[PDB]
Amino acid sequence: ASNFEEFVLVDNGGTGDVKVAPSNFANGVAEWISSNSRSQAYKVTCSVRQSSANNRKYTVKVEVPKVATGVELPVAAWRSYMNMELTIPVFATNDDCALIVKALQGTFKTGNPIATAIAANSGIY
Amino acid sequence: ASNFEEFVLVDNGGTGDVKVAPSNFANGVAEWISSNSRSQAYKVTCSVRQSSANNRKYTVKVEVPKVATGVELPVAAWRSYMNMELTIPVFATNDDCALIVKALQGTFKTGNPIATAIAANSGIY
Amino acid sequence: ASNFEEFVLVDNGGTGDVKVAPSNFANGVAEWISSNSRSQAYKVTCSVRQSSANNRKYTVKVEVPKVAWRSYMNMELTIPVFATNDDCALIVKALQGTFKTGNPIATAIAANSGIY
Amino acid sequence: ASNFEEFVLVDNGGTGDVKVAPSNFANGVAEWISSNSRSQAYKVTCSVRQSSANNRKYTVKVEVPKVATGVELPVAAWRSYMNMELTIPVFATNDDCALIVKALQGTFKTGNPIATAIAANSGIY
Amino acid sequence: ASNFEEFVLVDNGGTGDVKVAPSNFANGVAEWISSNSRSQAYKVTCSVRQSSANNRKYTVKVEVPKVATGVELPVAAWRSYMNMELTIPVFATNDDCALIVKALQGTFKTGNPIATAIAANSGIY
Amino acid sequence: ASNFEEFVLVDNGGTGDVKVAPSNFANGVAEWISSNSRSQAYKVTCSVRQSSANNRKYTVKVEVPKVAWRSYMNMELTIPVFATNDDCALIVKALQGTFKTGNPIATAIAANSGIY
Repeated sequence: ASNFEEFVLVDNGGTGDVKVAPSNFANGVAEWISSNSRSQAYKVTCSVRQSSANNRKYTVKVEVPKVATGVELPVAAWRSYMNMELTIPVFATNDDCALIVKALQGTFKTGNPIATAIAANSGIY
Repeated sequence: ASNFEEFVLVDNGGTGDVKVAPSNFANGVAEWISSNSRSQAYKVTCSVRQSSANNRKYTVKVEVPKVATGVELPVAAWRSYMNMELTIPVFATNDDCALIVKALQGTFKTGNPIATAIAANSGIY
Repeated sequence: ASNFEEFVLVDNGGTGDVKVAPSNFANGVAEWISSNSRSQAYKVTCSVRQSSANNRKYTVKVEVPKVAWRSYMNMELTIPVFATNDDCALIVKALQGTFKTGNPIATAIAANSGIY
Repeated sequence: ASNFEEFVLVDNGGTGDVKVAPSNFANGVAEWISSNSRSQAYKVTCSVRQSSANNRKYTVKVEVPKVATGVELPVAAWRSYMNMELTIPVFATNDDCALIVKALQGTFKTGNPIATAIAANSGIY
Repeated sequence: ASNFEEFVLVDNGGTGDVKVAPSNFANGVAEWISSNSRSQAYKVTCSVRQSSANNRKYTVKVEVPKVATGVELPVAAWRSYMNMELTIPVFATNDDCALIVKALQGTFKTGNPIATAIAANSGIY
Repeated sequence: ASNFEEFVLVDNGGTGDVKVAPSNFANGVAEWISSNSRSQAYKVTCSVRQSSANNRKYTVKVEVPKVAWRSYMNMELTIPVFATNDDCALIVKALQGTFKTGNPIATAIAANSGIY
């Protein structure tokens, strides 16, 4: 098998979906790039290295770009950078990992605080 | 209104769901804590500060604990720490933010690489 | 849940009760007051914060006025990290205890007296 | 004619109430404890002094212990400390006091926020 | 039970009102903004502190922006800053306040001098 | 035009209205007061002046008394030089907005409360 597949990063449901594909596997660093001009593409990198003698540490970066218009030459007016470090003890059962994943999914699920916050250029209140 | 509500962090659907609640709003730092012994609770913090003259920077931390057994005194055998920094230009329309959010949701949606990776104590392949 | 709600600070039965209400949440610090002038209002503030990496501190303050001045209450409740929900319940009951009408402390304060 | 009597500090119906009794009054600090060993006992101390020429300060402290199970030697795993300083102006009439008391009672009556929160390891929100 | 809701800051009938919503409450300063980008948004901040032992200070600030036409990148050409410090003695009753409010309202009601002048780039004469 | 005129500071309907009137113009600083003792008068002062070579500053102050003391309002409105008349109109509406009855700030102050 393989998990280094292509996948949908932005899900607008069949329409303007943003599929991102494998760019290259550098040094334990997976890279995904949406099609079209690299100059204006979403990017998602991920890599797991072993930190403490007791910890693995995933590192996921995400780059969302704003398609800049009125330049003729494709470029991004700007990009927002997501950048996270997940640490997980060696002692985690595959079952535990699942949990962890959910938690993430959770913090970001639409409707939830953090999620709604970001989506409104708003902090907490 | 208010977005500093209580919410489900782990969604097992009505059953063993992990609800986390507002602990306290420190210095622009929202804190959520699952009920029961703080010694063994999930924690989610979040805070937005203005970085560059052009950037806002959310910082979300998540702590998933492993309920340690055979101690009599509640404690965690260990905790996995999620920790992310999201940066977003001032120029983002509320519409843009939405997008960004999706992207996150995406990277972590079940079935997708990153997601499936973590959930298997596995890297990329 | 949601705790921030109007509640009765003084249970005078059903007539003259002192209901106190949400008034400010500045700095995740809950404030409640009576429907009076700030001068003549009952005030209740309450806030949690993890002090030691071993204990949490609830900090409650209640101000009581006298009309025709006010007395201050200031409590610091330290609760170890290990307290189960059930454990805390206990703790509460205890406060409840120390202050229930008819009990030394209660009766003491109420008579403007010390312990004899 | 004393007011320094034993009283139940933890009303549990009738089955296992934690009753507390006068133990010491040295240094003008009333002390009450439980029928347990000094190390495992609940403790309540109260005291009054005339701070300003206009006020009096009742100072009460309640120590709640968590009986450590499994050590043989009676002792507490940890203790929850309670500390209150009640400032009451001289001008107060007896009724005025009773009032304060009532309010005090109210503040922590079961079902009311403050009480509720403490009891669920959560902040007020 | 909040009082921190969105509200219309610029009543334009129904066709193009500038509505403003809660965005942040960090540091005890209520903030409300517009659905525009952070850079082009109207902003309203309010705060209260007990200055003297006899007074309270409401501090409100309104930022009004002039959407810059023709740059592509959303941004303000300039901003009109509004800054008020409302000192209200403790002894005030609720009605007393409402009054202040009324007066405040009056001061700037359309058709009344102060308002008129600002609105015609003239001094009072 | 001519702005300096008697106006209603407090619209209490039609009975008990607080009309305020021109009282002093010392230093091109407009003053208005109620028909009461200076102690018990409503006061409104207002003055413009070009601060930065880029902005103008209207400076309004309103004093409100309590009879049987007074609370002060102090506003500084900075308006860039480029504001068209229409632009300013907007600005005004905004103040109007921030303070209209039923709106957070308004309602907040009115309840002698903060934001919750």
